[PDB]
Amino acid sequence: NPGLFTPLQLGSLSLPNRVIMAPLTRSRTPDSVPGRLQQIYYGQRASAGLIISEATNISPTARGYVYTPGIWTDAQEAGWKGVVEAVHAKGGRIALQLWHVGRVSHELVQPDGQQPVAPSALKAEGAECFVEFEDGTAGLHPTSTPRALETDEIPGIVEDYRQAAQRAKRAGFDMVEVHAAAACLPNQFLATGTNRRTDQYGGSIENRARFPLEVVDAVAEVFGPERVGIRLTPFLELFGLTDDEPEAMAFYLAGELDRRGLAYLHFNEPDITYPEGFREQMRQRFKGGLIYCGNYDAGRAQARLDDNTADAVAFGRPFIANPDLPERFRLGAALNEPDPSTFYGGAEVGYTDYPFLDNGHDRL
Amino acid sequence: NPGLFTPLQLGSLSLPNRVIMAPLTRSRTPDSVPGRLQQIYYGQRASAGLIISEATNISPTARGYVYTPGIWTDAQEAGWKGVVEAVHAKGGRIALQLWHVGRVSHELVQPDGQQPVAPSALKAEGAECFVEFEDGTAGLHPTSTPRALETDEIPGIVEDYRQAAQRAKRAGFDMVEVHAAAACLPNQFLATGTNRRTDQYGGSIENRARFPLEVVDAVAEVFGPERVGIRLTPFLELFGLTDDEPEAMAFYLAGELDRRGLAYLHFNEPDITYPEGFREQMRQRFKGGLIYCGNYDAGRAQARLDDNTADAVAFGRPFIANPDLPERFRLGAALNEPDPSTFYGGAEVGYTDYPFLDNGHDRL
Ligand SMILES: Cc1cc2nc3c(=O)[nH]c(=O)nc-3n(C[C@H](O)[C@H](O)[C@H](O)COP(=O)(O)O)c2cc1C
Ligand SMILES: Cc1cc2nc3c(=O)[nH]c(=O)nc-3n(C[C@H](O)[C@H](O)[C@H](O)COP(=O)(O)O)c2cc1C
Repeated sequence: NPGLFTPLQLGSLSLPNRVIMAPLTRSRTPDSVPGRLQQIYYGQRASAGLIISEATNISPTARGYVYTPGIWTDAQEAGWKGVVEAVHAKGGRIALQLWHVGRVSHELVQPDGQQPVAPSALKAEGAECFVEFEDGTAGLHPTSTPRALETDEIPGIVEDYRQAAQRAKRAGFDMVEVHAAAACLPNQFLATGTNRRTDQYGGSIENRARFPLEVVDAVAEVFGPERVGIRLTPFLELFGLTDDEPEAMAFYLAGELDRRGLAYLHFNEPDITYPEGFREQMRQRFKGGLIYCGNYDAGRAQARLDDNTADAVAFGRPFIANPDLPERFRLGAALNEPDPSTFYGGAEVGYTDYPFLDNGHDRL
Repeated sequence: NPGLFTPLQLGSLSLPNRVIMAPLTRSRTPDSVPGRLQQIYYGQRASAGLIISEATNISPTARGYVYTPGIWTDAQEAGWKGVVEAVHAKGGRIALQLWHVGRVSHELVQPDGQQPVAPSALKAEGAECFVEFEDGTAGLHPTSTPRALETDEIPGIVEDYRQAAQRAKRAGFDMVEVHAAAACLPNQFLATGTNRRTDQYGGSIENRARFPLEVVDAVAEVFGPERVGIRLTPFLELFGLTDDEPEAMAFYLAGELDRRGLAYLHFNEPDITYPEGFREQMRQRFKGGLIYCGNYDAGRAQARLDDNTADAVAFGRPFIANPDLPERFRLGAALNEPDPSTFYGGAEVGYTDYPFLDNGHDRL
């Protein structure tokens, strides 16, 4: 009968509470190197049961959005190490979210103007990425038509994830999260709509899943599976992705990742809603941690614990606006209101400046 | 090559950092029930790798000091549960320190004026406990002459610790620490000076250690050994205790507790100093966590990590005066100065009112 403040063993990691900070792209790293301002932003949120970092680009070609950080250079790794240490000195745990955008990119953000890469040469209809124009301004821009990866290029990409996991382990991260949730290369392999491949990487369920499962095994060699998670979005159809088989692939990956001993599966929820029985099935097929995310508040999060369908619940926008979110839940204190207009880009304002509760005792 | 901000697996508990909050009696619980003021005090220090609580009395007769909390009633357990939840909502881990004062007590603090209990009927020469006089004032007062426990009373005491561990597990504590360090019944059994027993609880090393090892096994049945620690003070001779064999008993207990799979041994240091080779021997005899405490600062704590003689270091007085101690170490920021005159008794002043660093961004 766990509450929100009942510690959870997530793989081999002890969490103090079940109020997780969702991965949140904030685009505050113009040079893609995290710095003192990240140390502050993540430090302020160190009370989270776990922090899952903003999506971080594993390579130059991995990028669809400028001002987002990387984990492919020595200078990036040292910046992240500064952030990780600061999360640790404030008592928290942080997982790095490993990102490849796939076809949700554009030649303008790509290095040397390279074409975006994907399972199949299909443009994401109506999708925008975020671009810095030649004149130094920046903005949303349509994604271009990608090239299909050659069957022989797939290992190089798996190696990019492996090497991002190696920099993560060295920088001190508690865990890694494979992003397969949205505007990402592994979800493109997974869905029928975006994957029209005829090599062993397309066709069947087992073929569509092979590339994502290799990425997972690659990062689990570095962290151990008991320190790896994955984010999935079955039933979602964002950035022009469509899928005919979201339930069967969810069941297959759950069984596959369950054998592997993965720490957790993390679902970003539909609200094209889940079928009845879906949550109960996931709980039976996967014995590790199940994290759900999508418009939760304290009572709805409790209900999923009571249901025995989640072990923990992640929160996005409320953690943007409340650095001491878990404490606000404990007290039933009113939440600060998020300001969508500073979600992305800029610097301290709408970032490190939403305030903590005043308990009447704490002094700075 | 761990630093102070390198996570540590302490038994089956993940710690974010190696800066531990030492157990600190503060005597702020007049009715012995923790309340909102403890929620605040321990919450403010939730960034500690682990918090070890003020010594808590396992029973009415366990007490030598008034205004210190207990863990023998339903109302005490609920107060502690409030504190533990608040530590969890601020992202920390807390261990309850289980206390029996033994002969460091007095009929005035005892219930119904009962004699203090001990291994042997020997007064602690020159020792003072803290007493509430009939007129409602309170102060230091000489300890009285205890009675020797009957051989048949020892299990009742072991059961008191077991039942305090059961209330601890139910209240949500991450771990328990057996206090055997100072002004406590298990250290009195251990030392030659205080233990002149001729039953199986005195004479040999193996007899002097039997009662303390039963307390440990009793609390390990409730928590699992991988969630239990013990605090020891070899070489110390406080509150009139003397010991002829501190090194041999330390080596014996280390081997005994090592077989048992205990999470950690926690030493409160001499400065009658340690023999050369003592730290290196402990490291070889005991494979779990070794915590040392006694006038540490950041650099001396680092040196013990570099030595491979400690896994973590605890801090007392600096955690009284600095709720964000680990962050101060990270930055090399100046520490607040402790005020010894509000170490004990009173309420918020010298308790919840030493301030955090101001980073220029955090707002209340
Ligand atoms: C500002 C913004 C940025 C986000 N960035 C990411 C991202 O980096 N990676 C990801 O997997 N999801 C991202 N998401 C989705 C969130 O992780 C979260 O799932 C979403 O906000 C829904 O949960 P919420 O209702 O509690 O905010 C983002 C959402 C928002 C609002
Ligand atoms: C205010 C005060 C209260 C203490 N209370 C306890 C106690 O409850 N239990 C215990 O084992 N040690 C207690 N100690 C010893 C501390 O846990 C710590 O070992 C001691 O202060 C030395 O470390 P330091 O130099 O960093 O403060 C106390 C020390 C002080 C200063």
